[PDB]
Amino acid sequence: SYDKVSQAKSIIIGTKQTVKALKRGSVKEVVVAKDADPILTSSVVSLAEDQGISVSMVESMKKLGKACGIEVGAAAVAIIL
RNA sequence: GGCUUAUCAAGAGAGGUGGAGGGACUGGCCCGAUGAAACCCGGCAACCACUAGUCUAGCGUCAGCUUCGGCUGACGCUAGGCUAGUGGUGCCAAUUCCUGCAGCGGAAACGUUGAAAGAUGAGCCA
Ligand SMILES: C[S@@+](CC[C@H](N)C(=O)[O-])C[C@H]1O[C@@H](n2cnc3c(N)ncnc32)[C@H](O)[C@@H]1O
Ligand SMILES: [Mg+2]
Ligand SMILES: [Mg+2]
Ligand SMILES: [Mg+2]
Ligand SMILES: [Mg+2]
Ligand SMILES: [Mg+2]
Ligand SMILES: [Mg+2]
Ligand SMILES: [Mg+2]
Ligand SMILES: [Mg+2]
Ligand SMILES: [Mg+2]
Ligand SMILES: [Mg+2]
Ligand SMILES: [Mg+2]
Ligand SMILES: [Mg+2]
Ligand SMILES: [Mg+2]
Repeated sequence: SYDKVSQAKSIIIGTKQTVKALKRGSVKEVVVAKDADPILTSSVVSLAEDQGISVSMVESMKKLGKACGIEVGAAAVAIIL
């Protein structure tokens, strides 16, 4: 649901900075795009699942970025709340 | 900050940190969360100073040679070029990424001349 993202108050964009947000429990939910390189995605589904944080999935990384205000596409987005 | 001048069609880490924009302006078109700027490391390059080493020439002192005018050698100095380090910069996607004023070749794509406007160094002025 790109809506949940386009509606979220605060959020982090991109894999690196998200994994970093997961590493401090500030994250409420995590959205990751299927079409993105798996080596990059599974990186977050693991840290996410292992922590017991909900993980949602969206078809495109180019639409995900659009939902964040970025103009280039994001592999994953953390929702800080 | 400005003026003068030189250069700008090559080269340079799938890097660390970092977090949202960058490519001067211009109209584009590129680059960016698969990570922009900045900082650091690393590299390219050789513009300024210095340090050597190297080559060249004139010159000198000694030394051989002399087909006797003159060559050759070491060494020293002066001068210059090259390379290698220091220190100072600069630079590390797309020709100065393309257009910006005026032309050139070509059938077009494309290539290209000079400016304009920038960028960097050096020397002055602030
Ligand atoms: C295009 S500009 C800038 C070049 C840039 N610094 C480079 O290394 O690619 C060319 C001028 O930069 C100056 N410059 C300063 N540092 C330089 C360097 N390391 N290598 C070449 N040029 C340099 C020179 O005066 C030269 O004429
Ligand atoms: Mg100023
Ligand atoms: Mg000016
Ligand atoms: Mg030219
Ligand atoms: Mg980088
Ligand atoms: Mg911040
Ligand atoms: Mg990074
Ligand atoms: Mg050499
Ligand atoms: Mg680099
Ligand atoms: Mg024209
Ligand atoms: Mg013509
Ligand atoms: Mg056309
Ligand atoms: Mg043209
Ligand atoms: Mg000019």
